Amino acid sequence: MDVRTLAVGKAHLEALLATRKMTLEHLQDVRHDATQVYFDGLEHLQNVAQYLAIPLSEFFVGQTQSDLDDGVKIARRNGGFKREEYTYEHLVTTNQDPGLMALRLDLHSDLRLNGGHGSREIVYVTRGAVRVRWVGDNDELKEDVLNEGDSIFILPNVPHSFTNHVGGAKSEIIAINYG
Amino acid sequence: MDVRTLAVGKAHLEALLATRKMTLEHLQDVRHDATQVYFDGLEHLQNVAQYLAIPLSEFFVGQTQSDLDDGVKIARRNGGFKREEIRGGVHYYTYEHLVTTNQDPGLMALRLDLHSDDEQPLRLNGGHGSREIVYVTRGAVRVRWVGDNDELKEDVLNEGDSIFILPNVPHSFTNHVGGAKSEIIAINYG
Amino acid sequence: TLAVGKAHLEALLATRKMTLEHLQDVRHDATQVYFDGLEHLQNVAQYLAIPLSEFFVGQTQSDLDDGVKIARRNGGFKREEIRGGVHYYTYEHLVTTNQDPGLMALRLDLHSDDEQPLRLNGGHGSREIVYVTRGAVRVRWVGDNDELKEDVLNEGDSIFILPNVPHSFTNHVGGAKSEIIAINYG
Amino acid sequence: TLAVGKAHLEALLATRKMTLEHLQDVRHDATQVYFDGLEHLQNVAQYLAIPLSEFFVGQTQSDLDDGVKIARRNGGFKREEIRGGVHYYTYEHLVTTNQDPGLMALRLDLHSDDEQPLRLNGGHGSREIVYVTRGAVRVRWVGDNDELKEDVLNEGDSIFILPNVPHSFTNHVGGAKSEIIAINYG
Ligand SMILES: C[C@H](O)CP(=O)(O)O
Ligand SMILES: C[C@H](O)CP(=O)(O)O
Ligand SMILES: [Fe+3]
Ligand SMILES: [Fe+3]
Ligand SMILES: [Fe+3]
Ligand SMILES: [Fe+3]
Repeated sequence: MDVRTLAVGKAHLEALLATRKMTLEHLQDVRHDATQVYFDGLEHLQNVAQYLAIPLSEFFVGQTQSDLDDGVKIARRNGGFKREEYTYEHLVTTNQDPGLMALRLDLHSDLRLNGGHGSREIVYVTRGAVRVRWVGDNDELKEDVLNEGDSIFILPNVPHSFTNHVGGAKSEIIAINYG
Repeated sequence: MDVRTLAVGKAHLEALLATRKMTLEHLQDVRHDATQVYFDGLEHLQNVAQYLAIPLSEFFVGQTQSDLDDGVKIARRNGGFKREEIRGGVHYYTYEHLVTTNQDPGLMALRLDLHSDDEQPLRLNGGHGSREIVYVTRGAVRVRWVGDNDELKEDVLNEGDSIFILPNVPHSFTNHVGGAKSEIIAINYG
Repeated sequence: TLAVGKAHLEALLATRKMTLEHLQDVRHDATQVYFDGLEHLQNVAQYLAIPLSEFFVGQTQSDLDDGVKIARRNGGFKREEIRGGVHYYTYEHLVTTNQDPGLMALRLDLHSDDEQPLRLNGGHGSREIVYVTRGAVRVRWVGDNDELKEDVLNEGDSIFILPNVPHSFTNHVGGAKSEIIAINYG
Repeated sequence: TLAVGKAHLEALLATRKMTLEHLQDVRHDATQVYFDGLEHLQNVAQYLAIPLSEFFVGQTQSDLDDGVKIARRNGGFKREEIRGGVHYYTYEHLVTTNQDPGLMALRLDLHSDDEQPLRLNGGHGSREIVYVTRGAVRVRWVGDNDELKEDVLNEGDSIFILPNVPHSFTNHVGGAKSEIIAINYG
C-alpha cells in the first residue's frame, strides 16, 4: 500500500484557522473527513502555513501520540540507547518533553571540554570521586571535586568536563539536561 | 515531483540527534545533502520520531523562514484576508486582517466594522485564549460581556476610548446607535 | 509589617517540600503571613533560594472590573515628546492594566516631517504593531547590516516591528498632521 | 526605606513612556531609587499599572559562582515526612539555586512499604524524573480514568511523571530500605 497524502488532525487545524478567524472552507481544495484533513505532500502544507502566517511546526504540535502509559513512562537499566565516547546510557526519554535528556555515565578519565549547551544541567554523583572542570568568568578555567552524593548545577552554554579524580577508580554520575 | 518525500533541515536534525547523543549515521536509511535530510514519507519520519522519542513537531520547530524584510513587515488596507461574520443569521462583524507575521503567530490584529445593534439578538462569543485590546476609531460602540458570577455587564465606548479583555472573557461589540456603523481595532495576543 | 498571601506562600514552600512550620518565626492568620519588614522577607527568600520577586507574583490586586478594563480618550497619562529640540510626538496612553504590564498601548500625533532632522529611537524589547488612523506616515528604520530603510503608510495600513529594531514615524506631507496607534507587547 | 535599582526602574518607566521626573516624591542616587516603605511602592505600582512583583524581577543576586553551583552531601536542608501517621520519606535537598527556582532536586530514603497504608500525594505542577540508586522500589500512581496503577523499579531503572499525576514510592520488600533521586522541574 501507499499514501500520496499528508494528514493533519481536523480539530487542531480548525483551531489554528480560528486563531486567524478562518474556517476550512477558506482553504483551496483540501479533502477532509471526520477526523483528518489531507494535503498533497509537504509543499502543499508549507504554502498553507505561509498563507496563515504560522510556522509549519504548529501543524503537528500535539499530533504525535503520547508515549506515556497512564501519565507515566518507565525505563530500565540497559533497556535503552547506550554507547561509548565516558559510557553514555539513556535513562527514560519521552516525546512529552523532548527538551529533557537524562543520562547515566561511567567515567573512564585520565582535558576534553565540550562547548556548553542550551540546556540547563544538574549532575549528581552516585559513586566515587569526580573531577569537574569548567570555563568560568573571563574565560578562566576552574575546577573542583565532587564526591558521592554531591551535586552541581550548570548554567546554559557553560563549557564543562567530568573525569575521575583518582585515576583507575571509576566513578558514576547522573546528568539531567532540561529546559 | 516527489510529493511523498519529506525534508528536514540537517543542522537542526543533527542538533536534535546530539541532544540524544547520536549522529546521522545512527539513522542508517536516510539520504542527506548538504542542507537537507530526506525521508520516504510521513511513516518513515514517525518511526524516527519514535526512535528518538520526540514529537513529530520537533523536526520543524525553528525551521520556518521569516516573512519579515529588514526586521519589519507591512500590510495595506484591503491587502489581506477579509471576511463577513454571521452569528445567528445576524450579520455581526466584517473582519479585516491587519499585518500578520509568522514571527508571532499568537498575534492577531484586526479592523472591524460593526453591523449589529440592540434591535438584533445578542451573540456573545465564548471568550478566547488571547488577551485582547480594542480601540474605537469611529462612532459609538456598545460592549457587553460576562463578568463575575456570570452576570452580564455592559458599557459604551466612544471614538478614542479603549478596553482590555482578560482571556476567555466572553464578549460582544455592537453599534450603540443602530444604523450608525462603527469601526474598531482589535489586537489579540499572548 | 509585611503581608504575604498564605496560599501563595504555602505553594512556594511546597515547591521546596516545606510547610509554614519550617519558618519558625512567623505569625500567620487564615489568609495572611506576616514578616518584620523587607529584610526578614529577604532572609527567607535566601533560605528558600527563591528570588524576592516570586513572593509577590499574583499578589497585586487586579485593576480589572469583571474581567475587563476601560479607558477614555484623554482620561489617562498624556505627554509631549521632544527629541533633540524637534517636537516629534504626542504620546497618549490607552487602557493600561497590571494584568499585563508588558502591554503598552498608545495613540500618537505626529509633529515632525522631512524638513526636520531624523530622530530614531534605539529600538526596544517589545514587539510592536502600528496602525494608521489618519493621514500619511513616513516610517524609517534600521534594517539588516545597519542600513537605513524607509516607506510610507497610509490610513488603514499597518506595520509589525521586531524587537530592538530602531525606528521613527513622521508625517509624509509636512504640516499635515497624522495619527497612529501603537501597541507594544510581549 | 526601600531601595530599587535605578536602571531597572528607569527601564520599567520607559515601557510606560516615562522617566524618573514623572514620579512624585522620590529620592534617587546614582544606582538606587528610594521609597518610604512598601506602601509607597504599592502606590507607584498602581500609578504605573504594574504588579509590585515587577519591581524586583531580576534584582535578586545570583547564588552562582562562575556560572555554576555546588552542594555537598548533608550540606543543605533535610527533613522527615510523615503522611497520615506513616513515616514515608526522608527528603534531602541537593543543589538548589535562585537561578531556577522551578528546579527541585532531591535524594530520598524510603521508609514505607505494602504493610503500611497507601499515602498518595496530589500530584504537582512540576514534571518529575526519578532514578533508583539503591534497592527495589514500589511505585503506585493514578492513571487514566482515575485507575490506580503500579510497577516495580530496580536499582538503575527510571521513571518520568507528567504534571499533576498523583504518585507514591515505597519499598517493595518491607524493611529493606531503598534510595532514589527525584528531579522536579519545568
Ligand atoms: C471584537 C471581538 O473581540 C472579535 P471576536 O473575538 O468576537 O472574534
Ligand atoms: C510608535 C513609536 O515606536 C514610538 P517610540 O518607540 O519611538 O517611543
Ligand atoms: Fe553534558
Ligand atoms: Fe475577541
Ligand atoms: Fe516603538
Ligand atoms: Fe513527587
